[PDB]
Amino acid sequence: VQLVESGGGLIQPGGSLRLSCEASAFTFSSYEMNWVRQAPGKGLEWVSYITSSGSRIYYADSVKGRFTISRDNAKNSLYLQMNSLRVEDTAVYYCARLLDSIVWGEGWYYGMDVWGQGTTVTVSGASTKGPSVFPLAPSSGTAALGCLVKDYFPEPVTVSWNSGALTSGVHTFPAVLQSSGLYSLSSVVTVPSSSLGTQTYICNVNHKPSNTKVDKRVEPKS
Amino acid sequence: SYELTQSPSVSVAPGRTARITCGGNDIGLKGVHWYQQKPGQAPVLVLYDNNHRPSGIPERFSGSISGDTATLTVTRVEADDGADYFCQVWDTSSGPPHVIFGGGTKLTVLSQPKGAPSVTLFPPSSEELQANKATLVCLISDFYPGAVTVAWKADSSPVKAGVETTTPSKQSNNKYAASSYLSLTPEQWKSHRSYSCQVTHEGSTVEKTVAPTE
Amino acid sequence: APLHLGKCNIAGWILGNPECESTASSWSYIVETPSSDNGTCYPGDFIDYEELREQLSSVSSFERFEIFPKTSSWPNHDSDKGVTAACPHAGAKSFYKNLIWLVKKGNSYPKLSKSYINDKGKEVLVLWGIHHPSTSADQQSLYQNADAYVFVGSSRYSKTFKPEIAIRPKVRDREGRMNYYWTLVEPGDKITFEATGNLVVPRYAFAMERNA
Repeated sequence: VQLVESGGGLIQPGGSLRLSCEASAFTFSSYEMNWVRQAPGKGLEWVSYITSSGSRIYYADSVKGRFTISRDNAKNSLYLQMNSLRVEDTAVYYCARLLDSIVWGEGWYYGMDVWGQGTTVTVSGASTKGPSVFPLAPSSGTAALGCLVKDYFPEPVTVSWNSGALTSGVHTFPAVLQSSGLYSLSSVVTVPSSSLGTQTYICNVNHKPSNTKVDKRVEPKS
Repeated sequence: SYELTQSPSVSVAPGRTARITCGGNDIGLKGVHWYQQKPGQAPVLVLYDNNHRPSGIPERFSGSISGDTATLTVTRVEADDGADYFCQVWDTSSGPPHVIFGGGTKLTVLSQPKGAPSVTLFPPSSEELQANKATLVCLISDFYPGAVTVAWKADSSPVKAGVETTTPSKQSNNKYAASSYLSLTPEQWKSHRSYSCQVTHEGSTVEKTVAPTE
Repeated sequence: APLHLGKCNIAGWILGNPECESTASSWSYIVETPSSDNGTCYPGDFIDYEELREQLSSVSSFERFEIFPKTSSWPNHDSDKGVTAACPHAGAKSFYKNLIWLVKKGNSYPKLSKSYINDKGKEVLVLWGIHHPSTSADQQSLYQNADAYVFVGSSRYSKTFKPEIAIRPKVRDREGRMNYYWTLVEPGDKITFEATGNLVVPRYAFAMERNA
């Protein structure tokens, strides 16, 4: 049993995409399907639902008149046409099937049995921008120095130190989404305070969505 | 309009019993369904129709309906059980058929001795002050449980505008870490004497300080 | 001494409505406390209720026994889904404790055939029900077969019931209906239940001896 979803990505506000949810190893034509989203760190929210017959289609309030459910049982695939997308629509969108079909007249509801892996939809009015890498100088026997990777879009960014030689004490924090729609993160390595005036520390920042590669050298201050 | 009330956090020790509750008006008549979501993973159905346990779900998971309160019970709690748990009902008695979730209850398993946070505070760099931008970086690592609060201070006055804190994240050493950024203008960085990052974890607060006159 | 039903009528106590609580093996007459649902917490007509009241009024013996054990009499069907918000208990969904609402196991309601022979030394009162979905979509979700029927027969009773799929007024949140039937079994007789859907089988019967 498995549900494969895709079709997601980055959309500019007011835009549209179509998510798909393909089925394998079960008779997709007899199960009732669902779409459930999850904000970048928030909780679960039901988007919409459809019967196996394609007869009943219900939606949540916040997506009515903007999202449409469809399914082609002939292709074992469920669809979510998302029009007039907004910044608050940014979330991970899961498809899921109900254990047994809903018995409406008798009030019988069963849970959601199998879920998709997730497909991420970001609605941001931000052009893809390379990051500005600023040095976090060591304070004047284990010193702390790092790299501030500020104002990039979208995710992700990979940070390495000394081109890969220094991996002990290296620690790259998760990124934060600022008000301007741009991300920023930091990666700090803890080194002996003695190798400050000898060993050279250079962090390697790579942002593939912009083909930007920055190598900044982190030294103390005078 | 119908609302499923749910506690946000529950902490249990290895081997004990944890009870997650879900409150709602006539929750048992509707049928409450429970889901287990581990960090980065899809949800997992662990209980449907109040008491019914899906296949492959261990008998350690059970459910009861005490009127307007539903409870998910996990026995012999282990570290694998640590996850976010959501409850679910269907509602046809509040408008068109709509589905309602709970806020989710994070189950912390307390499978490691407590760890004090290692705080490092960086002032805005010269390069950054040269780009007409200012960011203070406050870096927290090696603490446990992963629950921490960060307050910034102007001089000795609380600042709450322009602060950006990440949710605690798991490290390799099974401890947690998080970062917090204070974005200012270069003038504000110079107009004050000393800024402060107060990081509070398990009652004991740590404070680091940076200043432009340095 | 009479029978003091606390908060149920006869139909509420005899069907096993979850609201009734707490052992009488003889009673002169019955004290029926009224209720709004008319005893039937699931909407439905009770066929020959006065006839059953009149013959429940004075009994000298009254044993309740499991005519069809829940855990062994229904192996090809699902005897665990049959609860409703119309008949609640302790906040959750429940059902009449003397009946079982059978529902298709998987996507098939294979033909049901179950017989009970009166081994007792007295008459046996048997209660069952016929369910009627509100839409044919509910019929297939409940019983898979659209051409369902129910046959109940003994030596003195015989009737074939057919599903009456109709959208009735919303009573107790339900626009389906559920009729209730009964009959007495003579001390040497056999009652049989045939069904391809819509049958709410008996779980508990009553062996009784009446007076006059």
